[PDB]
Amino acid sequence: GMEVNQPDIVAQVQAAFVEYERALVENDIEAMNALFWHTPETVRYGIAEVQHGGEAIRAWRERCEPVPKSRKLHRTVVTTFGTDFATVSTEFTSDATPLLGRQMQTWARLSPADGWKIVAAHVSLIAMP
Amino acid sequence: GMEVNQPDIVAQVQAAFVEYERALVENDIEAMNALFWHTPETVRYGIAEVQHGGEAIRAWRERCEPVPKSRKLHRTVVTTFGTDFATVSTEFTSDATPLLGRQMQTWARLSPADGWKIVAAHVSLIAMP
Repeated sequence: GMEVNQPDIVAQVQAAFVEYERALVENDIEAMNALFWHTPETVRYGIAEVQHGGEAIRAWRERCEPVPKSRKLHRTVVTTFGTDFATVSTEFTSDATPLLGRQMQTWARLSPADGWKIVAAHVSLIAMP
Repeated sequence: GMEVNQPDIVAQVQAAFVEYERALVENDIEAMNALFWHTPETVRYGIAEVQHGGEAIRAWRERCEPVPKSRKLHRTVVTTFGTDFATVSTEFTSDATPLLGRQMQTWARLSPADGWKIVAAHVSLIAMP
């Protein structure tokens, strides 16, 4: 069904999410690719770019500038729906910009074997409200 | 059960989504509130603002500037997982700004009686390609 924030499920998603953040910080491309859905339907809206399909996304990871090592997360919200779906929303700052970063990822577990993956993500920077 | 893009489910979410767009364009606040999850867990990252919880989001709708009437969507991707979860990602332009808009919404059907709702949304503007 759709129990909201079942504790086991919140814990799985937190684990997967913080593993993605490690991959991000270390620019561990293989680890990022393992956790991001890789199909033509995948969409990623990034800070300065738009990517439709896993192939575009992967090609972009190979050439893009890495996240700043000073990246710091703020006000992370992990919300899960039943056992297989979730959203993780966080803000972020770093020394590389005065702007406020926002990141929202939709996570799904499309089969037990596949485990948790990001099926869509949107990242933006805005002036500190 | 998370089959991707079951046609009945894609059709349902497209209908709910285009109704939300009508509500946006007409600034029909009641209709928008009907389709947006209203709990403390709800998150919205807007063009110039960050809102945590249904109450902040509703209070913002009452005072914010409405979407430009000339708003036009581009490259809308509706992706459904099983019968109860979806993402809708679109770009948008208008005469009010030279910037390209991106909007990603996570949708869930939390119960049959509740129907489809936006449980998380992220909207941003960036320079055109």
